[PDB]
Amino acid sequence: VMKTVLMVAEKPSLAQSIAKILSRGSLSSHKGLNGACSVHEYTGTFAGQPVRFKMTSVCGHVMTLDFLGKYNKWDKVDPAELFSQAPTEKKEANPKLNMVKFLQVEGRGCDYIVLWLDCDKEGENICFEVLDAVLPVMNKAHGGEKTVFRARFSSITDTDICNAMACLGEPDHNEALSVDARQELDLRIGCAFTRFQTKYFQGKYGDLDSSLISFGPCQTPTLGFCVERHDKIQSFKPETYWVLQAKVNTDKDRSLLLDWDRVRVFDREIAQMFLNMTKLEKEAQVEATSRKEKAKQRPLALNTVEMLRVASSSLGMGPQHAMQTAERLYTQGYISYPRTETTHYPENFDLKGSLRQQANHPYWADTVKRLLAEGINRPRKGHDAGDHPPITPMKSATEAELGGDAWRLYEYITRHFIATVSHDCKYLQSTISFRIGPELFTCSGKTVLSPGFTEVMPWQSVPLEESLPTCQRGDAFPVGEVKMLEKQTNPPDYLTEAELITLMEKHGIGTDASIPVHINNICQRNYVTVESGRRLKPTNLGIVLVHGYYKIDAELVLPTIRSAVEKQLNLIAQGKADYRQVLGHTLDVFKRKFHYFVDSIAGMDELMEVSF
Amino acid sequence: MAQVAGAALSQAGWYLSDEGIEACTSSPDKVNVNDIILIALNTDLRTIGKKFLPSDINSGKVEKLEGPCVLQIQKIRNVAAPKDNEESQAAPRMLRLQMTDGHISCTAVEFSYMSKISLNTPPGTKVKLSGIVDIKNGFLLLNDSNTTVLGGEVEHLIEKW
DNA sequence: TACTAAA
Ligand SMILES: [Mn+2]
Repeated sequence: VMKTVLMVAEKPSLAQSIAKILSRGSLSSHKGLNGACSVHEYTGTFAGQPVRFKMTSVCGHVMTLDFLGKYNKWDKVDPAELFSQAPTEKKEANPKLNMVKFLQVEGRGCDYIVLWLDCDKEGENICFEVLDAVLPVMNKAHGGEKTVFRARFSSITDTDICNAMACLGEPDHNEALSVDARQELDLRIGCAFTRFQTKYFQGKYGDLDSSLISFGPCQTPTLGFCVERHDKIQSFKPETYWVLQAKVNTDKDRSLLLDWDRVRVFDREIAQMFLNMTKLEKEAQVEATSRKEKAKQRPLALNTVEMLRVASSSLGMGPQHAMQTAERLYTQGYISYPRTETTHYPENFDLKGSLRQQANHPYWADTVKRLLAEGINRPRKGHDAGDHPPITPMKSATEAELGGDAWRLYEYITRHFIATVSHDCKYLQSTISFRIGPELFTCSGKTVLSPGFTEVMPWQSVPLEESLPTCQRGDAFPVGEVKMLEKQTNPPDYLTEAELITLMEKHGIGTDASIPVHINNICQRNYVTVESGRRLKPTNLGIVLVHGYYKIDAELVLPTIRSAVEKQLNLIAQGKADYRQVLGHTLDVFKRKFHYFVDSIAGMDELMEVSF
Repeated sequence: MAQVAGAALSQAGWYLSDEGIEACTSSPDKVNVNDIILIALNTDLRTIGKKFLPSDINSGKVEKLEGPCVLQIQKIRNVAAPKDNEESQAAPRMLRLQMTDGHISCTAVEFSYMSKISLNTPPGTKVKLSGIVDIKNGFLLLNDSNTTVLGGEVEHLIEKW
């Protein structure tokens, strides 16, 4: 008699959290026939009637897009037929999870279905897959009323969840058929270009046999940055500085090394004249004195891009390795969700409670105990994106429980969190300016007045420098030696992983869960090889591939087509244009590029001959 | 008269040859020193100049330059910034001006920050050096207290390239 | 045999 309402979330953690919020603590939770997706049951009032609530979670995209079997054989049909004469269906991602069968079995008798997926894009696609899977299972509607309900929320809070339960909406088919079109375009471009490339280049050169040449709307733009950096390094003409420096002795054993105000001159004759006006002199006079107090701003909340950047730069970890370590930590229940964009702590976040967990560790015993006595500084106001709260420590840990890989990532997360709550570093800057003849010189130093987040992140510290001697205007000191420094301009170094992530995020090439994969893809396909300092070095195969792309059609490497084609697809989401025309038109424009690619492939082959 | 106009230019500071000054004169009619100066300013100095720079200036045999003198600027390059990055702010601006008179070319350096002369100054512009100028190592030292830009309307040859 | 991008 008791009707049942099924709810579905996008992850087990969100499922459990929402079930706990709704049920007031009356969970009845058990694993399903997956081992990774659970089912929580309770009772409530829905549409003014006492019913049962059953809630579960999918594990991401239930389904993905793939051609039929025949057109996957790579030889029956040329890639030219993939654009228009190739049907596409949907298969299951992670077939070991049996998620489609799980949603089949859970739902037999659920009169109403309620949805709790994320409000961003790539959530409407998942919700419509879940609907298309579960609809032929439920007990229909006895009357003419409705059953399918979509719930919209911005953050995991009691008030937001209650409001989302109060007001109920509907799924957006127009928004789903934008990510659907993007998936179809990605497949039909990156599977019609890579086949031609690996059947043309592998069919002529023996050194490239049994090797894969891949093209994609993200992989090739990612390689473009490294190739551009390599081009800038290769085409560089060093010049010749001429910097003049001086020494001043105050009393004894204190020789201040000055710096030129005109920091450089690109002329030997001018440098020689300036030396000649200075070296035959033996007195320097003070003219200025500044004791301005400055401050170093504490870091914001940890984001996934910042975590990957710091893991690459300092911890010496690759992006995918760092992501896997963070995922293992989150699954084990130590840190919270490691794929975010937010940088603002929510209002209800129990900072005092979470910071009390690390009150016994030997590394932070002094800092945490102090910070809990004179009050905690409020976190910096950063950015909010409606995603999960930032990566913060959730349970106590020690080097014994964790390994040599997860502990280091945990150490940075629990140190970045404390620095976000502590004070700022207030350092007093003292600058003294002398006058050795007509020219000017200055000396600067820093002294720390009250270290803040420095004591928890020692690597981001104001360096220890000797205090400047006391001197007011009108004091004269003896002069030592003055000479030129024939420095030379140095070429830029190769592209690092940290710098690439910023470049990736600026142009929106990849999402938070796709940045590590794209960087790994170009490193596992011999396009780019890693080196010391986590630097990316383009290889011979990568250099010839991107350079040939510029000669043929620059609209395949430029880091603007991916953002631009997404803007065109937003027209379907906003309802201005229908699904068929935009996909049909954007497929036709890419069909002309492929035919222009095949007829001009000899332009790229000329470059490969020198390489291989 | 022609002699009166020549004398007037003589104390004005312009030093131009006889061919140049009969070139600047519109006609043997009533022409004022103002229009003579304007016409000369328009014309390129390399064809109207005289031999008034003391010569050997590129060497160290000359100490200082006196009197109000009119000179033209050929090339301006920022010696505090590299060729590739001509707008870098890592160094204060400091310009080297190749300064011609039509016969002998000297080199001047910006010793104190000016505002009138900039990198976007058309070649052929003229400056006046009234005051005392220091010739240190064969280089003129330009200060805001002895340099006055008089503008210029000459056929541009750079065209931003 | 692969391919593409993404939760
Ligand atoms: Mn999302």
